[PDB]
Amino acid sequence: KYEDLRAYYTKPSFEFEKQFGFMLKPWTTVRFMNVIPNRFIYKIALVGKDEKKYKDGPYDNIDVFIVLEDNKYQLKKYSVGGITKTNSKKVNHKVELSITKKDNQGMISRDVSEYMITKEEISLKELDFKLRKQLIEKHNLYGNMGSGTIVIKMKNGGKYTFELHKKLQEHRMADVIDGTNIDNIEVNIK
Ligand SMILES: [Cl-]
Ligand SMILES: [Cl-]
Ligand SMILES: [Cl-]
Repeated sequence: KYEDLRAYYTKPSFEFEKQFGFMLKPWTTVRFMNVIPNRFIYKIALVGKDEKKYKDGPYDNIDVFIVLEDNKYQLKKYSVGGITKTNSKKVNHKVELSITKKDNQGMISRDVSEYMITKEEISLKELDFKLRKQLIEKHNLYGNMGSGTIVIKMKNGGKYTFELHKKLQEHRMADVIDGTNIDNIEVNIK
């Protein structure tokens, strides 16, 4: 049942900082930012709030969190969202990650760890992806259980919720938040 999710959220990810973003002739109706950290051009789709945010550029000093999408019908490999402004100063903002899990036998277990935030501005894409990957690896998410929530709890009381039974909505992969205003992170698997 959860094979597609497990496959997607165990893909490798790539992260680069202080990149030079540029725009080319568009090759679809969605616009893209391009970065070349090494010799491979990463193409990043501009969705959600990013469509308004970036016009022709170029855009220096951006960080990117990249996951290459499966699209059988596009030869170009691309990622979606995950663009942020690079740090102005170094950040080490340690937050509590609590994990409550009710397994297929209804047994409730509770665990805790700490999650190091290193970015002033961080995409929901990166938090969603890295957290689900950690959950798959350490708590067998998408093994027997594949529903519930990840909740990023902010210092003003606000919440960003990722529902585990489906992929993060595409537009939300462009949403960015203040990494240092993250109060804690709560996972509830069922
Ligand atoms: Cl975890
Ligand atoms: Cl806040
Ligand atoms: Cl937002």
